[PDB]
Amino acid sequence: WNRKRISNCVADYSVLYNLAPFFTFKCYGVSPTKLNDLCFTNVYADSFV
Amino acid sequence: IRGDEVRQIAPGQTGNIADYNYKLPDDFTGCVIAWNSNKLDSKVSGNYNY
Repeated sequence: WNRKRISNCVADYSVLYNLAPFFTFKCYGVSPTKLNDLCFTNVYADSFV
Repeated sequence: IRGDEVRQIAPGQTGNIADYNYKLPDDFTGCVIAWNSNKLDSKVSGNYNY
C-alpha cells in the first residue's frame, strides 16, 4: 500500500461528500456526518485496488 | 432526485438538498421508497424542467 500522512491542515470532508467518486462511505467509531466537527493528531490514508 | 443525493435525505444526515430544502425529524416513524426510473425522467439532451 501507499500510506500517505495527513497533518497540519484543515480537513474539509464536504469536498469528499460532494465529490463524484463517492460510494459506500462506511465508518467505524465515528459518525460520517460529524467528521467536520472533530480534531485528529495525524490522519493516515491508504489507497489501493 | 439524482442517485448521489438520494442517500442524503435522511433524519440526522447533513447535505445540500438534505439541509437546504427540507430536513427529516429525528422522531420520523415512516418509510422511504425509491425507484431508478430512467425511462421517463431521463430525456434526450438533458431534462431541464426540474
